[PDB]
Amino acid sequence: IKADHVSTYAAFVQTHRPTGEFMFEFDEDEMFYVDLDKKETVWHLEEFGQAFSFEAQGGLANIAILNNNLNTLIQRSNHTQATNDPPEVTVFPKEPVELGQPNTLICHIDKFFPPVLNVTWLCNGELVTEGVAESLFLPRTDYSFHKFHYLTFVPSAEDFYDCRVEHWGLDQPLLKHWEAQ
Amino acid sequence: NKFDTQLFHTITGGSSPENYLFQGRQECYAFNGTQRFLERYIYNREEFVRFDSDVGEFRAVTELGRPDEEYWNSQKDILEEERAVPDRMCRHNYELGGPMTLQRRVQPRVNVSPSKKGHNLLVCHVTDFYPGSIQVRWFLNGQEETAGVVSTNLIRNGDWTFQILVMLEMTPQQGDVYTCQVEHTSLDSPVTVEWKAQ
Repeated sequence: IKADHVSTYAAFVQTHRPTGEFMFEFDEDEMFYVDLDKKETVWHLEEFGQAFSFEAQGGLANIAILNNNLNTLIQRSNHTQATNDPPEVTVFPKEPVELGQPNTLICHIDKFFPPVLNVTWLCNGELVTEGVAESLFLPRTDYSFHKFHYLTFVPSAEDFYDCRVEHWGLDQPLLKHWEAQ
Repeated sequence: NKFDTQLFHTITGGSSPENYLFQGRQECYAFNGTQRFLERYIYNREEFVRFDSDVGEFRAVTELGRPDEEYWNSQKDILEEERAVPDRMCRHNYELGGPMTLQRRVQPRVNVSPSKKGHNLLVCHVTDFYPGSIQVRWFLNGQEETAGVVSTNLIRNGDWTFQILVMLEMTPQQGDVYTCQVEHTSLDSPVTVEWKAQ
């Protein structure tokens, strides 16, 4: 559009899986969201939380409003379901890899629709249960989605990792290899 | 110091396994000291109607938008609320959020490594900075190098930090000094880190 900066509330609502999301971003970075169960605003960086606030109801209301709009467009669309757009996946570390030295692996899952998606990390082929975090489902300009999972870890030559992904646009579950190159 | 909020509209008409999805966007753009508002209403990946404040009223993007653009553009009390946003919510939140956003400046960290085995590359890995705008340059015995230079796209870490990688293809002669230099707003002064090619 030619702007210096873009601040956008982005919300979605669907029958499946994660049934609703309400968030706000600054130049593409999620700043806060409304947790629809806890009913509270979560700030992305805590230093944010100590300066600004947002009235959570403003988020629950917009959700209710989007379900009405969902119903109204299931009806008028003639029940059109979208084709399954498959994820493209990259995995990279947060810092220049240094052996024996604590780091964070990032898995960026991109260009997909809809935001119904299973993701797990594997270390030497085994499911990893701790040291693990995840982004919200993030909005995209072309109306597809992206997401980030994180794994904190100690880089080592004796070890490989995979981001393991599952989505209706994939025949098979998708794995991305990464190892101390 | 509370963030400002708009409600989306509630259309009349509420009047692989199955999945339906509804999306909305309420986006504020900020060109040199100004504010443009776009409100978008999307059904599975398909924007079908939109309010652009430049335009000034609703524009059906798709034939599914007709029942909305026509209804809502005879409804001026609603059409004015969309008209006032650029100078209420957009401007409120912009300058409110400023000191931790526009003013947010986190310094890059810089690492330089070879890549001769597996050509002959040198890798300038720049990590943990905000904001995305940055400039990474390569120098050979003081002289800038354009040729043989591949910078990745800008990489978004997802946690309010970016990283970027700029490599240079090279062939060290003898007493050669290669320098990678980084220009970023977080820095009063551009940062440099060297490779001695003895």
